[PDB]
Amino acid sequence: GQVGRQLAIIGDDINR
Amino acid sequence: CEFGYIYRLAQDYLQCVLQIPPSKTSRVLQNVAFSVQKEVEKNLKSCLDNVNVVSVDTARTLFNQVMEKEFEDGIINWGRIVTIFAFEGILIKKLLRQQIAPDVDTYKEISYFVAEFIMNNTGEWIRQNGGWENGFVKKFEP
Repeated sequence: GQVGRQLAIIGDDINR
Repeated sequence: CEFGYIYRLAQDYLQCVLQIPPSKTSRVLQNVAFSVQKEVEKNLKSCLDNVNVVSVDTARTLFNQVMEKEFEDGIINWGRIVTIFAFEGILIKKLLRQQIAPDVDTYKEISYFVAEFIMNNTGEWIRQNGGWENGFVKKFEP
């Protein structure tokens, strides 16, 4: 999913 | 005031990135979004190199495709909204170097489509989760 999914992963990461 | 406020945030963030001369919310965001930008830049490094943001059209297209893939799972949280600003920072940097016709007034168009995406796709969740002052800032402030 290229960049999109990576940003989601990092986003959920710093959200927690 | 919804769109304008986000527009103001997207615009403050890119002026910060482009190092050119903000509210508490914006200061809090710039700090967390920039931290995420640095992390995205090194990890997605090799992948971003093979894309040339030579115009605002390309920047807008790339932003919308990337944002669509990121939010297609229906999940929205503050962490993810912060990555939106990080990505806009990555785009402005690539645009500054690769834009064929250097129009030092296209950065306002970028803030526009960033606000547009956020407003139309996360505006309701943002409101229900406390807006910027009672949602974002409470969660990310020192």
